[PDB]
Amino acid sequence: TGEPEYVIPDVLVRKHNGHWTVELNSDSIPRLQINQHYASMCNNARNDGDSQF
Amino acid sequence: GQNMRVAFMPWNGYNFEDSILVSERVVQEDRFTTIHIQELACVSRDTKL
Amino acid sequence: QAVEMHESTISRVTTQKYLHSPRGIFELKYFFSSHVNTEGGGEASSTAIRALV
DNA sequence: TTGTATTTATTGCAATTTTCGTGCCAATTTCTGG
DNA sequence: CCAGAAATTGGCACGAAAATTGCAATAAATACAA
Repeated sequence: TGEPEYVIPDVLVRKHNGHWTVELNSDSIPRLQINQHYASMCNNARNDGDSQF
Repeated sequence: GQNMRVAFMPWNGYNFEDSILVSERVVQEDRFTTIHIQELACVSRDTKL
Repeated sequence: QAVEMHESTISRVTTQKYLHSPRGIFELKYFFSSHVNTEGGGEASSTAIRALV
């Protein structure tokens, strides 16, 4: 009983058009963003504490 | 299908309620024998070990 | 020297990173090895010598 | 015309530890002539 | 067949080289006020 364990690669190396090419694994590359809704209220009209925060 | 020599009559209750009585000569001549093909697959993968 | 960085950065980057190649999955640190001298002035990697043994 | 507060742009040096190859030699296994 | 001799192996050592980790806050370009 039991199944083998695997590992997700971070870098992929292939041979395209006779040349060895290297790329990152798009299925595991970390990424982030900026919340536009929260960042749209950075104005001096509101309280200064909110602005500095 | 196949061309079958048929008669319309009751035979001792063996064609009761849409039952069909078939001769042994039909079986011996392989007139309704069929071929079935099945596929199986084995996959060898790469592990960390 | 090839990428114009410090070997500390190269050491940190290649830690616990995996690469997928047609030959299999290899840790990025698998490609660094010692060597033993070869007649003719060349060098032979210890990985190649282990495979030959 | 300039002097200054603000926003991007900075992913290396230097100890310290760990690993490398190869020699010395005792314990262990194998070979050979009388 | 036997006992001496030769070959094998791996533990410890030693110098050197390679890899790992601690350090924690600045420097320069840009826009604005007299």
